[PDB]
Amino acid sequence: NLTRRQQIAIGFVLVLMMLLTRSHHWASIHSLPDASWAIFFLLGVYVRALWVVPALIAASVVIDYVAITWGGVSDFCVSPAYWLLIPAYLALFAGGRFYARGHSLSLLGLFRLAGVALAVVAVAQLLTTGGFYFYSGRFADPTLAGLVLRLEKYFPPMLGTFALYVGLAATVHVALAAV
Ligand code: B12
Repeated sequence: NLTRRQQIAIGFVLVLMMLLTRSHHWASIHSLPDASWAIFFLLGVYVRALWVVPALIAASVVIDYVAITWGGVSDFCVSPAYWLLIPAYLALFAGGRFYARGHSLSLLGLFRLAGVALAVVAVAQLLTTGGFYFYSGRFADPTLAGLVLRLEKYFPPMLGTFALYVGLAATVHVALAAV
């Protein structure tokens, strides 16, 4: 049972990581990769309160607006498809909620993880990569084959980012199982 103070800290940390990373889909030499997708999966795993999700979605949107208006980041990725990010975040939340159902924290538990992880990321990847492909307007003549190319391009790096964070969150949990 966390005190209201400890919760505030957690919240800020989330928002912060978003603020810092949301501008890079994958790791630079000078930059950390967007932590948003692992964050929503992790809220599925851990957090019961439901308001927390639509609250962080708020923050995601705001952080993006600022970064593009004031922070001078491309508005390339912003389009009518933008809003498909939301079900992508819910799919990541639900997928964490799933993993939690049958956990065991065993080696087969890590094998169970690697599967869910693949599955939710894929789903978000369709919604974001595919939604942006077909519905942004940036692509003159989108087709299913060009969608597959895209998917093959982005799915893997963007699963790596996810992996790095979720694994690092598992590494940080055994530090709590041993305290
Ligand atoms: C690059 C990129 C960025 C860059 C900025 C864009 C830029 N152009 O500089 C960065 C890293 C800054 C970025 C930021 C964001 N992104 Co972004 N971004 C991408 C990415 C990786 C590519 C966009 C793209 O389509 N490329 C341009 C196209 C035309 O290239 P391509 O067809 O794939 O490749 C062609 C070229 O390589 C060309 N070619 C090859 N060699 C050469 C050489 C030369 C010289 C030339 C001219 C051409 C050329 O040929 C290829 C044709 O097949 C996509 C990934 C994706 N599609 O899933 C996301 C994506 C478009 N962005 C997305 C989003 C949402 C964002 C953010 C708004 C929020 C976020 N973090 O999720 C932020 C921006 C706000 C913020 N900072 O907080 C989402 C959009 C989702 C949606 N539903 O609309 C996508 C789909 C990623 C996702 N979440 O899966 N983005």
